[PDB]
Amino acid sequence: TYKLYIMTFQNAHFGSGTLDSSKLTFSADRIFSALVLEALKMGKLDAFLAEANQDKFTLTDAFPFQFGPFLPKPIGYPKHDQIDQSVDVKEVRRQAKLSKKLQFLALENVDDYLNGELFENEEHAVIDTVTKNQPHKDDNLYQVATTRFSNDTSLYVIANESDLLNELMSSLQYSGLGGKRSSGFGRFELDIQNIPLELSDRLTKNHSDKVMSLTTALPVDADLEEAMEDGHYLLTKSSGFAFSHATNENYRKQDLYKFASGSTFSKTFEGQIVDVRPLDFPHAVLNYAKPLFFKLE
RNA sequence: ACGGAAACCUUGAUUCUAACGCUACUUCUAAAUAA
Repeated sequence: TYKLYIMTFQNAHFGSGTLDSSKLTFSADRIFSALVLEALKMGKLDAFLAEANQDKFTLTDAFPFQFGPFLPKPIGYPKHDQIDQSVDVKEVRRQAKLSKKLQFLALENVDDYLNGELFENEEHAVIDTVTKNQPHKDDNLYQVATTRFSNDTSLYVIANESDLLNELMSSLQYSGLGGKRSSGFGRFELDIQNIPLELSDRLTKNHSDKVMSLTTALPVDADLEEAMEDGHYLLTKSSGFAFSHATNENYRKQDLYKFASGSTFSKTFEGQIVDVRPLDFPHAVLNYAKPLFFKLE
């Protein structure tokens, strides 16, 4: 709600479920887990947990940043009320395919897209796969996909200006983010910027109008029905093997279905720092699904 | 408590075998006319 944390990447691998896949942007659960792990290994885990449990804490999904804050395509607003055209069906299907292919809009034209304007994607990163082997038994051949950014494209996240969070970010920029961090993939350089004046007035947490979630958030049971009864959304799985130092064997942490970004809702709701630890294991796994909204027209 | 942790695109392999810078060739020819 306060800052515009930008992070310049050169090579990163954010898995989509398999090691051979690599998404362009990471979700908020990945960065929250990275921060929690950094605080735990440094020693100040409880301070970060107390800050996260407070309602002032905020975190959003990674979004592209290329000479201007970019944002998620609003799911459910190509609405025909502003998309009615007299063109033939060939152009109608071409523009529908172009809209479906679009994944990230620029902040300068977000309202323009809500008016019915059409935009295209931009060169951000190339998803390349490199094959490596294990020459210790000479019977291994694995493949890792990466997301080497260029065109001076960085990633940005929106978090509060806090000394703890800034310190954890600065410690994380030499620890990498996601993937084979101790193999080259994941490293980044941190910078801290102020939110542009065209974003801070709309980046919100509470009104009753239509608000795009900017985070993979899961409402509590109190307002879930009201969320989906008049909402447009997408579902993502936060499954995986829970990285932990207190087991000799990896355990599949509990699957979780979360509302992606940008899911549009008729009102704001409350998130959850949900425990997804397997039964009978002292330290838990925290999945951050807490909303940061965007006010729309 | 990051679909994460551990993995060298590594092991050996001569741009190598054959092939005359070779063939014919005198550092040599002409002495007029005048006295």
